[PDB]
Amino acid sequence: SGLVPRGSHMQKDFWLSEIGDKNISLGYYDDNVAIVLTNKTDKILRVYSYEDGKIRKDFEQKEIITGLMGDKKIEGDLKTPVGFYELGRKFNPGDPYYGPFAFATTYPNLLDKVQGKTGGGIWIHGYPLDGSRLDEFKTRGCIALFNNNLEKFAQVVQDKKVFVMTEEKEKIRAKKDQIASLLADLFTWKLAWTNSDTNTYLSFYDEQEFKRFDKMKFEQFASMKKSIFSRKEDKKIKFSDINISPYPNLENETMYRISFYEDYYTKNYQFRGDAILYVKIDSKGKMKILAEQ
Repeated sequence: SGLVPRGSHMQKDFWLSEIGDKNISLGYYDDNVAIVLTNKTDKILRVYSYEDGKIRKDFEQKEIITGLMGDKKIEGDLKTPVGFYELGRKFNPGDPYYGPFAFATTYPNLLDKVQGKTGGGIWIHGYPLDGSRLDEFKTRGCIALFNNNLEKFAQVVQDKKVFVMTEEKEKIRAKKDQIASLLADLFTWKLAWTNSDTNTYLSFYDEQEFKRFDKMKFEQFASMKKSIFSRKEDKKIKFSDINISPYPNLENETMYRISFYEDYYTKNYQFRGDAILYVKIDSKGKMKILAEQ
């Protein structure tokens, strides 16, 4: 219903209507964003601008140099990470090996961290100013663009909210039905949290794989939440600025990142800040949280 009755946000049909005819193939965003899409097999990096569901290709370079194939696990495996990240601002690393400037991705992200991954320093940068050769072993997992393309890259990403989407081989795209059901699940989860409905709340977490820190056990989490939720205090929780993105992976899972602003009120405790769920869609089409900020 276009009147948006109470509970609409928990309804897949509402989100399908809201997405409408938007191109959500690289995500469904509440902000204008840019998406740096790299495919490690094709050696193509593109930047797409997303404005209210209109996609425009603003940058493309073929024959890029990425790091090694396979998803990054540790510092020094030289792999370029697969997944969904963000891009920081142009900076000067102070080393001409990286070309004229560089841009830092956010590897390791929370999901990486709770999975016990290590490493860092996954940047997009250029080629050594001495003209020496690069190859997939020399970038240490970074992505190298031609130095004569970097000014245009810098211009396209400047002053924007910029995400990093790195595929291994398969072309990964979001689907309208998946985004809509994930958003329905997101607000169903919010309702369980609001109502301190512990069993429903916990059912949105992957009992097998969800972790808040390396090697956490799920009962440590469930037991803590059962205790906390037994207080049944009145809660008011608001989600906003929702940016939901397909999450390439090599686990044969359908994964998404759901980033949103969280605004939480109780009488004695309030917080607000940037939140993130890293989730899979399980075999039944249900959201299963793998990592939560």
